[PDB]
Amino acid sequence: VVQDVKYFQRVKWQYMVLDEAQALKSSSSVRWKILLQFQCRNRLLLTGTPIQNTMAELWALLHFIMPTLFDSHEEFNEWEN
Amino acid sequence: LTEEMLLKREERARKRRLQAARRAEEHKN
Amino acid sequence: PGTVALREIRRYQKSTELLIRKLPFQRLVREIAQDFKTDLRFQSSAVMALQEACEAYLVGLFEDTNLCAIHAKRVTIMPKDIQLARRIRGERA
Amino acid sequence: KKPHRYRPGTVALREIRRYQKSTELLIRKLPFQRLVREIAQDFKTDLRFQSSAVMALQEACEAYLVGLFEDTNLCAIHAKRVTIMPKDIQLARRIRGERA
Amino acid sequence: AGNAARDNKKTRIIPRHLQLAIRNDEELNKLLGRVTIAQGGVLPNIQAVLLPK
Amino acid sequence: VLRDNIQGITKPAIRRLARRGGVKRISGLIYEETRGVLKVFLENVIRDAVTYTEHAKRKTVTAMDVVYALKRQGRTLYGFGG
Amino acid sequence: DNIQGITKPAIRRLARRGGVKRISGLIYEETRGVLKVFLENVIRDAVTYTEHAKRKTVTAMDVVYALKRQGRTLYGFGG
DNA sequence: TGCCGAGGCCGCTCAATTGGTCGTAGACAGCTCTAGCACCGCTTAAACGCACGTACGCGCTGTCCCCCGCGTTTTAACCGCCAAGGGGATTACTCCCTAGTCTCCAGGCACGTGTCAGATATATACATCCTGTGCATGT
DNA sequence: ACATGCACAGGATGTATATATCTGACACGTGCCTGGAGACTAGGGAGTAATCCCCTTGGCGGTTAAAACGCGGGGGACAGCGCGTACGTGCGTTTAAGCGGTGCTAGAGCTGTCTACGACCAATTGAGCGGCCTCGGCA
Repeated sequence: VVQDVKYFQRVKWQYMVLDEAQALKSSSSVRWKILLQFQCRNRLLLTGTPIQNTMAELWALLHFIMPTLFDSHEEFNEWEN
Repeated sequence: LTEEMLLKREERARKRRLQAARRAEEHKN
Repeated sequence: PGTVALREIRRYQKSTELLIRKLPFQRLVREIAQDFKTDLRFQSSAVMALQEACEAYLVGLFEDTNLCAIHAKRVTIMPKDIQLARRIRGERA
Repeated sequence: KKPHRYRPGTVALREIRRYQKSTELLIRKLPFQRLVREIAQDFKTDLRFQSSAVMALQEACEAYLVGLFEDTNLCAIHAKRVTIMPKDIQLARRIRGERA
Repeated sequence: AGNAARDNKKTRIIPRHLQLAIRNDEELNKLLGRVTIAQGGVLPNIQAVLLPK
Repeated sequence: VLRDNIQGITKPAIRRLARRGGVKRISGLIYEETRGVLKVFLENVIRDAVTYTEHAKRKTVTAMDVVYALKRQGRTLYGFGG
Repeated sequence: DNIQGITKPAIRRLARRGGVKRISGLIYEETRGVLKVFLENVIRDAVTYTEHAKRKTVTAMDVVYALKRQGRTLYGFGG
């Protein structure tokens, strides 16, 4: 996917299904930086145990699923509380 | 005069898809 | 860009084959010759001896042109360079 | 006369129009007439020269240098210089098959 | 040429091995400046300006 | 038929000859002048080979008539014989 | 000393017959090297001819033959 | 004066190029000529190559005198070296073709034998020609 | 007033006639291999569109050669010695020439492989994650 980006952009895919999606947890990655930006109508994450790390890695999976309301890490630190 | 150009068009139109599909059927196993 | 061009240079300098297509060059020989005389015949090997000499002449021209271009530091080549190579090797003026 | 001191790098052209016109040999005879002997004697000692042989050498060698310089002029102009510089001679002497 | 063949992992001489010998040796090269070895190709050479970095 | 069959010199062949000559990038100005320079070389080799063939009264050019052209042009060739 | 007999202004004169406008200061001695190796390559062949001819004055014919062989020929010395 | 952020280290992950093994077929050595025509023989075939000798004349070694080689300071044009622009050559794709293998036709020409005529080398006498030479002459 | 140009003498040079024959132009048989075109095949290439990156461009700036110029050494120009070069000359050694003898090296054959020519698989070296750790840092 990181090597063939423009060739996978060459089709209007309905679903980018994404297996074992804990692979996206690093927002620093070229993987996640590309994977936010593919044009498709819908997406799936199929995690064998999601998240389970520091807040930025929750944010990284969340923002891939939905871009809405995830505007900053500090608002996400507000959002038992 | 066009028939000798048309018979070349139809044979390459099948040969195009034929080789690609033949390679697909050899590949996927 | 420009990395695979170095791999092309390595590949064609490792190989030894004809770089021009035989049939187009075979026509070119006959098509030139037909106003030095009418209706020339050519032995099968003669077109190959012509093509070998022509490709060797062209490889030598590009070799000498490479030295012209890299003397002018430009890695890209133009007629601006070939017109030194012919003029200094001696085929013109 | 009238241009006098006009634009340094142009009494150069006043020199071209002297040496291109004239029949002279531009190396002094006596220094060259010794040097040809020094070049010869390493291979066979005690050689003489015909008084015409040294002139035949000089005239062929000055023509070879003049032709090399004019080819070197094209090497400078190709690199967008009017000054000849050592690398110009290296190009000419390689392409004419004298150094490779 | 036989050294060129050995170094090329061969023992039948072909025009390539002769060209490699003739263009590696400066003495043969300067003896053989006005001649083409048919189907021997050319000696492989990259200019220092074209090599990496 | 007869034509300007110098346009039988396909552009990849010129690129390959240049790449065998180790030049890395080849401007659009090169190709058609290089066709001219190649044609000018063939013209002399063919002129000369045709004249070696005229002494023999032949229509049939051999590898020898071109090798003899290449001898008089000082661009000799080994492998075809002569 | 003998090679410096190719005088510094002679380099300028020869290059000015050769049409060149200006000379870089490094040209001179390496150009004496080019003239030296050219002279040497013709003179050694001329001596090679003269030795076969038994003589030991280098003749205009000995150098004409060297220049003719090396394709740098001249006319006017009785070719 | 409590708490974290950005970045470096050490290590896996997976994808590019490369060196080595297996087999089938192009063109090798190895015969095996047959076959004839090259390479070697003895002498006699002549002259051209070869050695002394020395007349003869050009090349070194000192002329003697005006010009060129050598060196500096100066100067305005040039080349060393640079940043930044936008033209254009490389880039991958899907498009098409004609290059190449081959199977066969079928024709024009290159080649070799047999012939003979008319050409040139050799050899001599024929007969007129070009050169070294003294010193005249024209720009 | 010098390099080039004038006619005579000398001696051989080009020449004309001659004997003897083999070189080479020709018709014909020869019969190859080239010219030709089509069927078949799919690897290569044509043309377009993307966009990276390169050569050109205008420029700052230094420092270089040209430019102007003089000092003193050495290049350029004749007499004087003597050593090499061009022949003169007869000697004698060198290869050429007759055409057989017969050896091996030749075209072209056929032989069986069998190196090395394709084509496929299993190596070693490349940039991007992942968690740790510390240094640098703010409040």
